[PDB]
Amino acid sequence: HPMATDLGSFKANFIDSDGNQMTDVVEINFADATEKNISNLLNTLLGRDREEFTPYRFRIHIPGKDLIIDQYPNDLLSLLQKHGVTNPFETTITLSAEPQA
Amino acid sequence: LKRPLRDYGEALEMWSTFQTKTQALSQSLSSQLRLILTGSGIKRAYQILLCVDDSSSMSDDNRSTAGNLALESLVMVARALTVLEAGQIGVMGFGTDVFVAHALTDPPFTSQDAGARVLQQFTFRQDSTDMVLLLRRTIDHFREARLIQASSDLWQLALILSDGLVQSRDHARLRPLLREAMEQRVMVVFIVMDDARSRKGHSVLELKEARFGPDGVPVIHRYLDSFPFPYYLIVHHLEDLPGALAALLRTWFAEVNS
Ligand SMILES: [Mg+2]
Repeated sequence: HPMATDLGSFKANFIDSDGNQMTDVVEINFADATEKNISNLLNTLLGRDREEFTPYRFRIHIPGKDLIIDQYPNDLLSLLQKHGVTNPFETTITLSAEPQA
Repeated sequence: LKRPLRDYGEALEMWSTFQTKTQALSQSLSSQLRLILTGSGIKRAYQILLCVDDSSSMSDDNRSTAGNLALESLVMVARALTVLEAGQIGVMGFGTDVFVAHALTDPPFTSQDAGARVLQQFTFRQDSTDMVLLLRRTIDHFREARLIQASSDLWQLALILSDGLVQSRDHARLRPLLREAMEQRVMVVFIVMDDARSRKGHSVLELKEARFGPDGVPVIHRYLDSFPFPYYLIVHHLEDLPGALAALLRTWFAEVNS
């Protein structure tokens, strides 16, 4: 949207607790990147019906480091840039999905 | 502050290896282009810019290194165009910056040295993919070439060799630049590098796009739905390229010739 303040987007790779990929890679706007939006998104990509949604938590894999962040940040763009990922769209971000219930 | 370069020995062996790999493909592409191009004018000469993506997404091996496929394609296309002797061939690189790897006025790709010096400059590590800057610089380059030409009409063509991945908000930003190129009769053709050996889910044809409504329900789109380049082709195998690039240009010239 506006040049002066658009936050852009990144590409997400969803893997389950076995490490297996769950969906196609998907582009997500940083302005939408709440943990709850991403949970609804994963259930939609799996084609599950709206009342069938499994609530998910996500662990963030930091590219270029063997480092996983277990608590979802208030600002995902800032978290990634703090860890040296200056342009997240250039590299795919792996998210480990944790079914909550 | 100059850009990191491959070893020259590495670049020379790449050029020689790729030339051998692509020799029959270049011959097929040259034969087809001669018929397409050495009709419709060539009293006309062309100026062609091969614009190669130097960004680090080209190094992802979840997508089987698009940069490998792009440099093979570069050698194929540069050699096919060289035997035509119909105009000048230049090479631009782009990522965070835009650079001229080989000028329209530089030596022709008849020597291994000239090809190797180009491959040396591509390392696929730049931290962004600035396609808006690419188009601004390409338009400005070709416009200076026109002004030089008058003061002393070419057909000017840019071929973009890239995995085609930018943030989707950039698709709308590229549309006015493509209109500006078209107004100046610069033809822009995008060659999407999408290696067949990409892991499942990671092809450009598989990439999805999440749009959240006012209600917060996500609606799924496909990445290429809004891809702004009207003229492009998708390469999954090196061997795909001659047939598809020739078919695209043949069809475009059929239409512009009416
Ligand atoms: Mg890139």
